[PDB]
This record gives sequence, C-alpha cells and structure tokens, in this order.
Amino acid sequence: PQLEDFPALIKQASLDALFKCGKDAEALKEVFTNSNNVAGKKAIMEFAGLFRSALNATSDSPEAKTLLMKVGAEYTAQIIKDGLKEKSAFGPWLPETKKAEAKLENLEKQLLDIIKNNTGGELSKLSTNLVMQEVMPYIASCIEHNFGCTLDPLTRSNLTHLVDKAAAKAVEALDMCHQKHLEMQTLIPLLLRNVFAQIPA
Repeated sequence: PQLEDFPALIKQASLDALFKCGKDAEALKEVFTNSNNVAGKKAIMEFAGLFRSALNATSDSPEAKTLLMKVGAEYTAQIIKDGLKEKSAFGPWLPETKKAEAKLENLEKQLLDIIKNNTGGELSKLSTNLVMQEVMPYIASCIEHNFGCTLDPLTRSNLTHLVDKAAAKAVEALDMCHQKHLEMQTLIPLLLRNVFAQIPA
C-alpha cells in the first residue's frame, strides 16, 4: 500500500510538513481547521502538496532546501497574518477551469526553461516578458470572472508593479540557487503562489 493511493492521507501528511516550516505548527493547524473559507483552505492544501514534492526533490541539495524552507516560512506567515476569515488573500488566484489550470502549468514550464538557459540581465528580460505576458493576464482573468468586470488601467498598473517586484525577487532567488534534478521545477510553483498571496484582500 502506498500513500499516494490515499488522497486524504497524503493531504494530511502534506499539511503537517508545510506547517512544520512555520513558526508555530499548532497555531497554523488551528487556523486551517477552524476556517470556513473553502477556496482558501484549498489553496493551502494545494501549496502543501507542492511543498511535499519539493521536499522530496530538494533532499540532496542544501541551498535549494534552504530556499524551500524560506518560501514555506513566508507562505505560512502570510496564513497566520491573514487568518483565513470569509475574506482572505488565499483562494482567489486558483484556476477555476481546466483551461486556466493549463495556462498556469505552461507559464511554470516556460519559467523553468528560461531559468535553466539564462542568467543575469538576460534572465531578467525574459522573465519580465513572462510576468507581463503570462502571469498578468492569468491574474486579470481571475479578477474578471468575479463580477464580469474588466480591469481598470490603474488597478492593472498597480497590480503589475506589485507582481513584477515580487516575481523579480523570486526569479533572482531561483537564479542564485541554480548557479549552486527537479529542484527548480518543484520550487517554481511554490514561489509563484507565494507571490499571488501578496495581492491584498
């Protein structure tokens, strides 16, 4: 019998692992269990599974493991600060169709390819095109599905700055890690989700 055949069990194991990378696991388990925000809990469950995969992929790489524990610490911190109430920073950036799920997967693929083949100023140029041309439209689509309201230029402008700045830090962190094999492949989806969670709710 393997765990992977038992989704509820591997979900449990994943949450435990994630919350272990925060400052107080018990407090995290309390906030998660007491929350009634279904989308938010599902975003955290998804990140937790990805975090489990990254743990397994980074076990022989000290620096990648350090970065992993750094993102886990950030994401869990953001969970505690948020509180997972009715209105939450967790949940809104989840793909609501199979098409949107595919867009997210593809941009994660392209970002891996770019990091693998570039560094420095050229990585910065190419990752910036991905943020603007792939990440921002994904985010805009999530908002526009809410009330069928198209995004105003000011929201787009301010969201762009926030996401670009946060995505650039992640890319620079991956680049340094790289200079030091599924480490980056598993780190990318965590770092991107940690970016989305910074959009205020």
